[PDB]
Parts: sequence; C-alpha cells; structure tokens
Amino acid sequence: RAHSSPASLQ
Amino acid sequence: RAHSSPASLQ
Amino acid sequence: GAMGSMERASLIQKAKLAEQAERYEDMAAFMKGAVEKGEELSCEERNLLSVAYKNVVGGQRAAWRVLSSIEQKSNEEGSEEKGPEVREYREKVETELQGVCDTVLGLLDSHLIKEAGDAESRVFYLKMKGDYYRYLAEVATGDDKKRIIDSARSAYQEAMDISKKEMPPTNPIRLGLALNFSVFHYEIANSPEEAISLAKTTFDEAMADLHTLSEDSYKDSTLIMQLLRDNLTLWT
Amino acid sequence: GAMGSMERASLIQKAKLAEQAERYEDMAAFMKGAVEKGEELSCEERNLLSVAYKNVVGGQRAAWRVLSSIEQKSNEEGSEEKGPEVREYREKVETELQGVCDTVLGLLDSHLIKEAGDAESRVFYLKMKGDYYRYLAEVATGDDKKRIIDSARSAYQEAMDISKKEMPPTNPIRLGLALNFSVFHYEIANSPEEAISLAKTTFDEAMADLHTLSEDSYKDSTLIMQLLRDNLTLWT
Ligand SMILES: [Ca+2]
Ligand SMILES: [Ca+2]
Ligand SMILES: [Cl-]
Ligand SMILES: [Cl-]
Ligand SMILES: [Cl-]
Ligand SMILES: [Cl-]
Ligand SMILES: [Cl-]
Ligand SMILES: [Cl-]
Ligand SMILES: [Cl-]
Ligand SMILES: [Cl-]
Ligand SMILES: [Mg+2]
Ligand SMILES: [Mg+2]
Ligand SMILES: [Mg+2]
Ligand SMILES: [Mg+2]
Ligand SMILES: [Mg+2]
Ligand SMILES: [Mg+2]
Ligand SMILES: [Mg+2]
Ligand SMILES: [Mg+2]
Repeated sequence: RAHSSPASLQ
Repeated sequence: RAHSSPASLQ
Repeated sequence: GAMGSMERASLIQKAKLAEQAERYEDMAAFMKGAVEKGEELSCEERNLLSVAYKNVVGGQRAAWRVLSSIEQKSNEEGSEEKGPEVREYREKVETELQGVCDTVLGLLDSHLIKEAGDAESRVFYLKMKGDYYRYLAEVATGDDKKRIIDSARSAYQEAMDISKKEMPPTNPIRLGLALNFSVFHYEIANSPEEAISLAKTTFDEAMADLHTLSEDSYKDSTLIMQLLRDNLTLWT
Repeated sequence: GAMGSMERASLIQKAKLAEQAERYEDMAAFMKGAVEKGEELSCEERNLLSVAYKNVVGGQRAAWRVLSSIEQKSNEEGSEEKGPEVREYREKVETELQGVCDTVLGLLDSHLIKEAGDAESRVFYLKMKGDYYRYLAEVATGDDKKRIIDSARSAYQEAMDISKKEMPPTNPIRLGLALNFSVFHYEIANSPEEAISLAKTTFDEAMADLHTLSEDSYKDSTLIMQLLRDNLTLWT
C-alpha cells in the first residue's frame, strides 16, 4: 500500500 | 488508428 | 509440449487465473496447451484463447510501432548515423511478433478450423485467421506481402459469407468480424471506400435488428456498433 | 551469456530503445549483458539497470498479490475445494519472481558493489540490494524468512550510514533509500513506529536543505519528499 521510490534517481 | 474488435465476443 | 502433462481442465483454470493476474504470456501458453489436447473448444474457451493471444500480440504490435517510428526518423535527411542497432532491435521484435502469429495460425490449421462446424465456432476461428494474417501484413515488406494480404482477405471473406447466412446482423461475432474486415480494407488493402461502405452497411443492418434483443444482448451488440461508428467518424 | 557477442554500447542503446517500447524484459536482458562486460556503470546506466528490473519485478509482484489473494480466499471456511491449481500457479509466479531477485542480487555481488567506491554508486547499489531482498521477503514464509529480512535490513543500514556521511539530505538517492527503508520497517519488519520516525526525520532534514538547491534539483528532491508525506498520511 505504501509508496516506494521510483527506479531512476539522481 | 482505427478501432478493432475486442477479443471476447459472444 | 511443456503443457502435455497438465490436465485440460487445469490448463483452463490456470488460464483464467493468468487473466486475472494480467499474465497474458502465461495465459497463452495455458490455452495453447488446452488446444493441443485435441478436443474442440467451448465458447468460453475460444474467448480465453483469443484474449490471451490478442494481449500478447498487442504488446508486440505497440512495441513494433514505436521502434518502426524511430527507425523511420533515422532514415530522414540530416539524421545522424547511429549504426545497425535500431534496425536490429526492430527486427528482433518483428520476428517475435511473426512467431506469435505463426503459432496462432498453426493452432487454427491443426486442427481447430477443420473440426469447427457450427457457425459460431467456424466464424470466430476464420475471423482469428484473418486477424493474425492482418497482423503479419502490418509488418510485411517483402515478396510475400501480397500473398499475406490475400490470405487475410480470403479468411475474412469466408467468415463473412458464413456469418451472413447463419447469424443475425446483431451477433457480436458477426459484428466484430465486419469491424475487423473494414479495418483490413482501410489500413492494409488501400481500400478506404470499401472500409467505409462495409462499416455503414454493418451498422445499419444491426440497428434494424436491435428490437429483437434482450437488454443484455442489446448491450453486447451496441458496444461493437459503437466501434463501427467511431471508425466512421475517424474516416469521414 | 546470450549478450556476450554484443558491444557494450549497443546493449546500452538497445536498453534505451526497449524502455521507449515498454519492453522491460528485453531492457533487463540488455542491461544484464552490459553489467557482465565487467566495467563500472555510469549514473545513467545504473538508472537504466534499475528501471528495467523494477518494471520486470513489479509485474511479477502485482501478479503474485492477485494470486495470493485468490489462494487466501480459497482457504476460508465454506470455500469450495478446487484442487491444487491456484497454489501451483502462485508458486510458479513466485519462483520466477525469486529468480529475478536472485539475478539482480547476483549482479550486485559479481561485482558491482565491490567496485563501487563513490557514494552515489555505492549507496544506489546497496539500496538495490535492500530492495530485492525486500521483494524476496514479501513472499517468504519459511525457515530462512528471518535471514532474508536480516539481509534487507543490513543492506539498507549500510547504505544509510554512507548516505548520512557523504550526501546532502536532499540527495534523491538518499531520499529514495530512506523512503524504501521506511517501507521495509512498516511492511516487512513489523516496525510501524520506526517507519514513521524515519519518514518524518528524513522529510524534515530535506526541507531544511532545499534552500541550497537550483530549481531543477528542487523539483527532483521535492518529488521524493512528497512520497514520504503520502506514506505519512497513510500511516498516521
Ligand atoms: Ca468516395
Ligand atoms: Ca506510537
Ligand atoms: Cl505477460
Ligand atoms: Cl537486438
Ligand atoms: Cl482461408
Ligand atoms: Cl470525421
Ligand atoms: Cl516486457
Ligand atoms: Cl502452474
Ligand atoms: Cl549487506
Ligand atoms: Cl491519515
Ligand atoms: Mg485428462
Ligand atoms: Mg549531424
Ligand atoms: Mg550504434
Ligand atoms: Mg460485446
Ligand atoms: Mg567491445
Ligand atoms: Mg459448497
Ligand atoms: Mg482443479
Ligand atoms: Mg526525483
């Protein structure tokens, strides 16, 4: 149910 | 661009 | 076949689970296994077969169109050379798409169509044959393009002839067939006038028969009629 | 490896095409091939690796959750017996999910992490290690569940320690790490209070550092901060 991070981070 | 049929037909 | 040891009924049950899970490649593999048991398919089972492969080929067609567009831009004046990779990868996707279409056509030829005697099954399978030759035609560029187009045309025409003799003009299979044959005329066969005429005639004949239908059948038929109308709007 | 004969640069280029085409399994295969060339990955390349596998495992996690729900209902009082098929197919999907996670963990172990010396690369890879052990933990039910959970925890903690020493509190990698470690606490480790505390602290420390950022960096950081806030809203 929680949001996790997007795959692309910079 | 045109619509074609759905897969399920009865 | 990897599915050879699984019960028919289990393959059907797992196809339904795969549909719920949006695992369409698994769904297709289960349904291929079910067809390869050699028994005829029920109405529900035919629909499962169609849903599975339609979704698999649909992802491939969408990918192919993206890659083909990139490849076409790479071939414009002033575009920088980037090497063989876009062609290679478009070819990879194309070959896999062709393989899915060949798989479906193979199931129809061995031996779904030959055992299909009722209009509902025969028309549905001949429509599928036309559809998967149409998907082949969408990517065809060589010496056999004309023959692929011809094969689609022939399957659709056979289906049309049966459906006009044996089904009411509101039958959803008959409607979906006519819809897809119209798309063939417009997009594949360079026959927009034929596409438009077929869509119009189909729509009007169905409209005149809606009064015979229950509420639920009415909903089924009008759904496909709306697609005919949407295409007419796009084309006229 | 099937990709062994393809140039590194060609694999990268095709990964980018596969992304555009939404062909994530192909994207993952290309990026695996690129990692297996043995050279370190650039920032962009790390992101491609992550995007590819995140999308592949995400389809599998979504499918697993649908099948697990069906299986759980089948185990309720008054539910009719339907045989082994739902368990079997859930197991099939689970095993494939586990295999993807093992593939990613294997790339990180051979030899991405050991050669990653800069904070940005090391933290990103340790965060990925935590993530894929977390995905393993989501489906784990046996004797090694505690050890899988422990492995996720350890990777996340190592990443946290480096990121606190070496990155500003607004860095998107640091933020995404803290976000995911908070989700681990909440969903995996049965530690909602720790999840909430970590999300709050992370958000507040980032807020206090936004003044240092360009407009574009501000956008990047605030995007992840909003996810922290959304989870806080869901949890409190
Ligand atoms: Ca005209
Ligand atoms: Ca409390
Ligand atoms: Cl799939
Ligand atoms: Cl390729
Ligand atoms: Cl034919
Ligand atoms: Cl118009
Ligand atoms: Cl894919
Ligand atoms: Cl299975
Ligand atoms: Cl670790
Ligand atoms: Cl709340
Ligand atoms: Mg049997
Ligand atoms: Mg130039
Ligand atoms: Mg090149
Ligand atoms: Mg309908
Ligand atoms: Mg080389
Ligand atoms: Mg009962
Ligand atoms: Mg059963
Ligand atoms: Mg961002």
